[PDB]
Amino acid sequence: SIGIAVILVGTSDEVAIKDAHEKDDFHHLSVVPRVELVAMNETDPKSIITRICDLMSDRKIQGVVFADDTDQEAIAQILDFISAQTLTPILGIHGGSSMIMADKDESSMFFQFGPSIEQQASVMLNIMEEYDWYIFSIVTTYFPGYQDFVNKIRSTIENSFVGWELEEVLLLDMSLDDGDSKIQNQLKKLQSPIILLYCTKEEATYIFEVANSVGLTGYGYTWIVPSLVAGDTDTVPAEFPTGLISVSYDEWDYGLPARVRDGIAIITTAASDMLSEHSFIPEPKSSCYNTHEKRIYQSNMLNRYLINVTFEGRNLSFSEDGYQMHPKLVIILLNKERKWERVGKWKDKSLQMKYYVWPRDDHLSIVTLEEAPFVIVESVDPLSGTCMRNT
Amino acid sequence: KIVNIGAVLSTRKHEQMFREAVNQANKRHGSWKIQLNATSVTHKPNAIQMALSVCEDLISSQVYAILVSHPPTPNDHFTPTPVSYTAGFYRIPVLGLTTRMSIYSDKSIHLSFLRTVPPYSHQSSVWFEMMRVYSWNHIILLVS
Amino acid sequence: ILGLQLINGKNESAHISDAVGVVAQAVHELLEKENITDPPRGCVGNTNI
Repeated sequence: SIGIAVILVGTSDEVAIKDAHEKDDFHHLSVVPRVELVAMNETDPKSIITRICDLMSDRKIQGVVFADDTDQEAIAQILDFISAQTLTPILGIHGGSSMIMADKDESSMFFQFGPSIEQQASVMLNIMEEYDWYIFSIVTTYFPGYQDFVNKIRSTIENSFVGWELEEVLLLDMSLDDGDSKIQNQLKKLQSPIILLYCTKEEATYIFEVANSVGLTGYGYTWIVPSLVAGDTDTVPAEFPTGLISVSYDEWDYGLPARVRDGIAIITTAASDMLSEHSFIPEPKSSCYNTHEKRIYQSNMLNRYLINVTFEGRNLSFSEDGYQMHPKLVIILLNKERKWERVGKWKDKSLQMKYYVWPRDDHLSIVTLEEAPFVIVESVDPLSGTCMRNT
Repeated sequence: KIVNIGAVLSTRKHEQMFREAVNQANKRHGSWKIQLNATSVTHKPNAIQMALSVCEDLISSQVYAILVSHPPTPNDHFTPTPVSYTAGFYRIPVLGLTTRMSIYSDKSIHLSFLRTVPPYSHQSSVWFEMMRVYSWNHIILLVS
Repeated sequence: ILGLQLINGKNESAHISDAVGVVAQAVHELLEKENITDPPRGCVGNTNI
């Protein structure tokens, strides 16, 4: 049969989670869900290499659900080697396993929680139209995954009937020391009211320092950040200005027991399709010794039969990059104090803003009227979302 | 104090001179409290043998520099991939020896890397110096 | 068929001899600033960077 053992690391209550494991109505197929509960600390890599391979060899274990609650920068790739080594399905739920990975090996199958890199380019583009945020700029540096992201955003600009405002692209070096004199001068070249940034909070602490040094965040400047910049709502270094707006994976609306139960469901329902037609299951060696020479029974069928996986009627297809590509995104804005508060939600590829005008002289108001040869009013064109250029 | 330098090589018979090779340079460096000492581990052509001999021996030796060799098989690239994997999170400095592949050259992962031998990817730049002098204005391309 | 080769790319004895030599003087240059702390002993105890 099949068996899945959960790997819970951090502070939580596994008593309530363990109850829901043995509650599935799986009478359709003889899945025989073997449930094992593991909860300990494995921060150091020494314990990981001495305990993980022993768990999979218990009784033909072919499923692992693993999660954390911290923001370590090296949690995710510690299991990438195991995924590269053995074809055991390992999924990252929370903690440091909620990151976006640039390049993965063909034998290093892995599933990560979080929207894809290019999907972050399809969320802020839909919201910048609603609030007249038609002017933007990009600042970043040498990072693992910036080359592909910048290609997608400029690709959507050309194939449109409405022009877009771009004010340069900044790629200031950060590895070189004594770069203070080489960043302030370049930061002066930025004049767009809305500026997009792509950094990491661990290394961006200097980015806000120089940005707030020149003080180009007075009244008409608003910062949008991706999911990975914030990291955690509680973790606030008291450096962001008042009114930071962000978009990140939902955690308030997606609880702990819902996501962990989806991981075991996805793996179990993947084997049902395999037995539906072929009526067979590969049986590789269940040992962490000489795994390289014992990988004759390739698991290519499971990799190619995962796209047609659904749970509770909602599609959760995973591509070769191991992403669902349709997660729940939350439009969350920092309050007056250092508190992160949700404002909007992302669902059905649509945006539902609670407000209509961004919170607060160069911003005046006008009132007009319909006249025959002077002021003409026309409806919005639905094909392009917005109405038309030059109006 | 005693200073240890990491190394990843096989054929301990060949590694015997490496203990003497560092010993020759031991009296060369002008450091007064740093004394380099050979600290090399057998290169096992399998990841299982190294799955229990990393934290116990390599990191525990307080090694500051790591050297990675090549497997006896001329066509192989699975030997230097775990050494830079375990020395990246701890950010232990490394220095490659038989660097022929371009996996550790994109700077996305394992930024701390040194190549004492250029990989296969570097042969294209030096290729200009022959085509331009030897006519051949129009050229076709074939690649795997 | 026209072949090619790069010199001093296969002498493993010469590479290691130069590898220790370049870092021997780099050690001298290293011990010239502050915040120079030895790496923590072992790996189980070490959890930070």
